[PDB]
Amino acid sequence: LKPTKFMLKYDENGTITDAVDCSQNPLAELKCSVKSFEIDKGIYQTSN
Amino acid sequence: SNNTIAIPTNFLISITTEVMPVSMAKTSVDCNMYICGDSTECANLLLQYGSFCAQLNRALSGIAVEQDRNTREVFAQVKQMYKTPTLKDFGGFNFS
Amino acid sequence: LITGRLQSLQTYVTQQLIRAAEIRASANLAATKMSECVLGQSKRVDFC
Amino acid sequence: AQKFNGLTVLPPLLTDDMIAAYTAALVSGTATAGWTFGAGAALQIPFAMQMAYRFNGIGVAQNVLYENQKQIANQFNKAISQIQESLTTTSTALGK
Amino acid sequence: SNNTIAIPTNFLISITTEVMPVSMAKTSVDCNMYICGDSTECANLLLQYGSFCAQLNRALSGIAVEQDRNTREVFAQVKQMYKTPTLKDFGGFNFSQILPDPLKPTKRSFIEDLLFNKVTLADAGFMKQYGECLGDINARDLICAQKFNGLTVLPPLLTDDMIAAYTAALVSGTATAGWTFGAGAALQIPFAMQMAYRFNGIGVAQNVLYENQKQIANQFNKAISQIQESLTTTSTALGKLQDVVNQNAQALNTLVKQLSSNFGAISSVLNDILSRLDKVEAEVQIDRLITGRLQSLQTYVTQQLIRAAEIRASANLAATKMSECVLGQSKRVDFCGKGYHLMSFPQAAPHGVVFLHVTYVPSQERNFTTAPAICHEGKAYFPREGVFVFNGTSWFITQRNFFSPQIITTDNTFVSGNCDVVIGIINNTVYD
Amino acid sequence: FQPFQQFGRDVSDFTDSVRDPKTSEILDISPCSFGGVSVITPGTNASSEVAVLYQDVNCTDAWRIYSTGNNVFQTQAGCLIGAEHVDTSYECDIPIGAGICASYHTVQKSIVAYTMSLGADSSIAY
Ligand SMILES: *[C@@H]1O[C@H](CO[C@@H]2O[C@@H](C)[C@@H](O)[C@@H](O)[C@@H]2O)[C@@H](O[C@@H]2O[C@H](CO)[C@@H](O[C@@H]3O[C@H](CO[C@H]4O[C@H](CO)[C@@H](O)[C@H](O)[C@@H]4O)[C@@H](O)[C@H](O)[C@@H]3O)[C@H](O)[C@H]2NC(C)=O)[C@H](O)[C@H]1NC(C)=O
Ligand SMILES: *[C@@H]1O[C@H](CO[C@@H]2O[C@@H](C)[C@@H](O)[C@@H](O)[C@@H]2O)[C@@H](O[C@@H]2O[C@H](CO)[C@@H](O[C@@H]3O[C@H](CO)[C@@H](O)[C@H](O)[C@@H]3O)[C@H](O)[C@H]2NC(C)=O)[C@H](O)[C@H]1NC(C)=O
Ligand SMILES: *[C@@H]1O[C@H](CO[C@@H]2O[C@@H](C)[C@@H](O)[C@@H](O)[C@@H]2O)[C@@H](O[C@@H]2O[C@H](CO)[C@@H](O[C@@H]3O[C@H](CO)[C@@H](O)[C@H](O)[C@@H]3O)[C@H](O)[C@H]2NC(C)=O)[C@H](O)[C@H]1NC(C)=O
Ligand SMILES: *[C@@H]1O[C@H](CO[C@@H]2O[C@@H](C)[C@@H](O)[C@@H](O)[C@@H]2O)[C@@H](O[C@@H]2O[C@H](CO)[C@@H](O)[C@H](O)[C@H]2NC(C)=O)[C@H](O)[C@H]1NC(C)=O
Ligand SMILES: *[C@@H]1O[C@H](CO[C@@H]2O[C@@H](C)[C@@H](O)[C@@H](O)[C@@H]2O)[C@@H](O[C@@H]2O[C@H](CO)[C@@H](O)[C@H](O)[C@H]2NC(C)=O)[C@H](O)[C@H]1NC(C)=O
Ligand SMILES: *[C@@H]1O[C@H](CO)[C@@H](O[C@@H]2O[C@H](CO)[C@@H](O)[C@H](O)[C@H]2NC(C)=O)[C@H](O)[C@H]1NC(C)=O
Ligand SMILES: *[C@@H]1O[C@H](CO)[C@@H](O)[C@H](O)[C@H]1NC(C)=O
Ligand SMILES: *[C@@H]1O[C@H](CO)[C@@H](O)[C@H](O)[C@H]1NC(C)=O
Repeated sequence: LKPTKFMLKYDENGTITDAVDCSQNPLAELKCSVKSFEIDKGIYQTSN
Repeated sequence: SNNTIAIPTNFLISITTEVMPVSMAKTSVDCNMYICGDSTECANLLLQYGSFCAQLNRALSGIAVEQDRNTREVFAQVKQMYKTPTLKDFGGFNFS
Repeated sequence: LITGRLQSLQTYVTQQLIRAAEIRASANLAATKMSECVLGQSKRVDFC
Repeated sequence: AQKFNGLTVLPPLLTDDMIAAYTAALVSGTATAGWTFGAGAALQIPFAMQMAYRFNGIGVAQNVLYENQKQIANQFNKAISQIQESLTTTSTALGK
Repeated sequence: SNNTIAIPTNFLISITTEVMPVSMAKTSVDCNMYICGDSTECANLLLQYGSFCAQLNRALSGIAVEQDRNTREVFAQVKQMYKTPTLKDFGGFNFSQILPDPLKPTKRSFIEDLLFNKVTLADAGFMKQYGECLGDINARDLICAQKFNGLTVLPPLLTDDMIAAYTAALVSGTATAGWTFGAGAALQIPFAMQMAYRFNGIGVAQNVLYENQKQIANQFNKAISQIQESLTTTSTALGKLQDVVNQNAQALNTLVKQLSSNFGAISSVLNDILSRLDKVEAEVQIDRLITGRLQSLQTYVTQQLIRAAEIRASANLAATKMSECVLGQSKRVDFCGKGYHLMSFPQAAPHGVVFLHVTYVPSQERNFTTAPAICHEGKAYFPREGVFVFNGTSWFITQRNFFSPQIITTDNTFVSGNCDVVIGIINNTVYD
Repeated sequence: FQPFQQFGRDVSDFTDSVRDPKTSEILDISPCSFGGVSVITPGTNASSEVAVLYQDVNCTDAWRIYSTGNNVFQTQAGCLIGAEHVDTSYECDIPIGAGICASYHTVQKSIVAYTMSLGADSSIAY
């Protein structure tokens, strides 16, 4: 294990069914920054 | 006077200039970089604090898109790219 | 320190928004002048 | 320093060459077709005839333009040269 | 080339659309409810702190009044409510799709119905009852949370039916009375004669309209049908109005979400702090939370003010366009559509207005040989209005916009000087 | 809830659910205050009486109102208390909303509510 940031998804019943690891790659970083599992077509700024 | 009138007898051609701003610089801000630098403890503290800077980046990106919109709306009116004529006289009117 | 620096960033962004509004007004006027003085002849007094 | 503190400036979508190309196309279109009432489709016309049409637009007879064509062209060229000379001299013309 | 000119030989009628925002949502904030909830101790602490709720509410109420001002200034220009005519033909120009249909229950027109279906809004009704929010709960409705945290959305003064009535009156007035230089006393006139007058406005003879009335009417109807079909297909034609709606919703939801920020306190939950700590120790944490939440509200209000300024500029432009393109004929290039402006029709849309600009576009241009002046009997002749053209066999006078050769006559030319001055003069005869 | 869960929180970190320690039944917790309120006045100079508009109450035919009085009725803007309804239309004096306005008219005077008038009626035969 390593210290990292995650974004977890709770469904209607309260169970965790999916997650995003914010450090996997730039797409995951963008997903965590906007707090969404879906991204629309376009170009976005990320961290330096 | 109620019985006289002044009438011009000649004319002249004048050319004047008008300067107008169109766009400004587009900017973006790195939240953690500005607030905390390279410190991991400060980064964790900021995450606990609840920063509101996705909002700031939304506003700045809106401005950045608006700048390109301004430039396009000013300069891209004509839909045909007319070529530059070889001759630049046109009956004594120098366009060079 | 975090509170102070966040306040600084917020002030910067607000002033940027106001300046952008001013620039947008200027650009709209410039587009109107391009349409009415370069692509046509204007009868409005002291417009071109 | 700005970059080290996480502040970035982004480039505009249209380069200076593209804006210059747009302005060149606009000037060429005015000199060659001189649209009236919008862009539409370019309709070629000799420049002197266009100047006569505009003179009619401001309520002057075309014979005034045709009979004094050389003098009017000289005045136009002189005004352009004066603008160029004024720009060359250091000043605050572009203060905005 | 210095001796040729292109002249149009045909024309077509084009209708184009322009979408403009007019107003945004009106909002109000109960600062005590948002900051402290139902806690009495937090309320007393906030009273001691010196909150500035009144200032924020003054700003928000100003914005709310300005929205109704915008709508009124755009849509209520005409002071007479003209009734919808029973017949919707007016000499072959079909007006049925842009006027309310008596048979159908709806009070709007077909195109207005299409427009209102293209923008999706979640807040519809401006009434959410306590029993409803309690009964649902499981749904986690966004509006219920907004209202539970003291954020309210107020209804506009004018309903959709009233705006539709205004647009119907404007269209009926244009169809039956026409209007020339504003909205005064309606002066009835047959529609074909009005179209001939507007053709004269752009510099075309009335005979062109009268002789081709059927073809022009067919082109008008076809353009209307094309607009309708384009609107029917899914697209982003009304992106600006949807953007306004989305921005307001996002602002409110972000305000609700920001209640989970610690702001440097031990916890963001007031009940936790008040259950763990005594008054003196709890005061520090509660003061930190109060400062943070007040800052959040201030940011929301400032952004609302800036957006309101932008919307006001847009509404002013829309009112000017309604005054200068619908109640008159405009000579400004590209102000009302692309081409030569003939007329315009307004239609109501969610939080905005759609203008249909009908314009005249030349087409099928052909080239000709032209000269500046004509040298006849050692005298220079210039046209008073037009241009000298050579169609291959003889010289005529023609208009720039439309090709209609005329015999060179002394009634459409004038003389000045000799033939030794004009450059490029040509020799030819002049009839009676 | 899971056996190891006792409290529940929503997106705003407000404690919205709890398990009962004795019966183990789950319960939702909701705030007590809810609903928008507006006050219409002709000006303290003219009178001290006012009308109250409750935006989120349906009074048609337990009501969350401070004090029911005379002339309580429902409008498209909510439940209105303290104003008389008139079927005539006038120009808007005080804009209530959703096409409803209010004024201070002689019945002594009282607050009245009505539908606003859009403009003069006319017919121009074609
Ligand atoms: C406030 O609530 C009323 C409901 O009125 C009753 O009291 C409340 C407190 C609750 O107990 C309700 O369940 C009760 O109904 C709403 O008015 C009702 O709206 C509904 C939905 O639009 C109407 O249902 C339709 O109404 C039509 C019936 O037509 C025939 O009957 C009516 C009533 O007798 C009569 O006016 C009409 O002339 C006909 O005789 C019809 O479209 C369809 O069949 C259906 O029944 C219902 O009729 C309404 N009731 C009344 C009494 O007006 C309000 O809408 C609500 N306000 C708001 C702002 O939401
Ligand atoms: C259209 O105008 C160009 C440019 O002329 C220059 O700009 C004008 C607005 C005026 O201010 C002119 O006085 C100015 O020169 C004409 O072409 C240019 O002509 C000038 C002379 O008039 C040339 O300058 C000469 O160049 C060499 C080097 O010095 C020597 O012959 C002379 O000493 C003199 O300086 C110049 O090179 C030339 N080209 C340019 C790019 O400037 C052009 O002739 C004119 N068109 C017509 C049809 O008249
Ligand atoms: C003015 O236009 C209306 C509406 O016509 C419709 O919209 C136009 C913009 C065009 O796209 C038309 O093609 C389109 O229909 C005319 O009234 C409408 O006419 C159409 C036929 O042209 C009727 O549709 C018919 O309805 C039934 C059921 O299908 C059958 O007879 C036919 O199969 C066909 O579908 C339509 O019902 C009718 N009414 C409406 C409200 O659309 C109208 O006649 C015309 N005015 C004049 C003077 O020509
Ligand atoms: C949420 O859970 C329900 C119920 O799931 C079952 O019952 C619970 C109390 C618990 O014991 C679960 O582990 C059980 O699986 C799901 O709806 C039921 O799903 C099952 C399995 O497919 C099906 O047989 C039942 O008919 C369903 N009952 C209904 C629909 O009333 C539901 O799908 C879960 N939600 C999600 C998003 O996965
Ligand atoms: C916790 O105790 C309650 C109630 O305690 C008993 O009843 C009280 C009224 C009082 O007399 C106490 O001293 C008693 O010890 C239990 O609730 C009861 O549960 C049973 C289960 O069969 C039910 O039949 C009773 O009606 C319930 N009583 C009431 C008053 O509702 C409860 O089950 C105990 N909880 C646990 C986790 O053991
Ligand atoms: C130029 O226009 C003239 C005038 O209309 C044309 O001459 C006419 O030709 C038609 C047949 O095409 C005759 O019926 C008319 O009597 C002619 N009018 C005259 C002689 O005044 C002429 O054909 C046109 N030229 C071209 C090349 O199209
Ligand atoms: C057009 O330009 C040519 C260039 O050689 C010239 O000879 C001719 O006289 C010009 N024509 C007119 C009408 O000015
Ligand atoms: C208050 O109303 C009374 C009665 O009409 C009037 O005399 C007075 O001028 C008004 N204004 C005040 C008291 O400020």
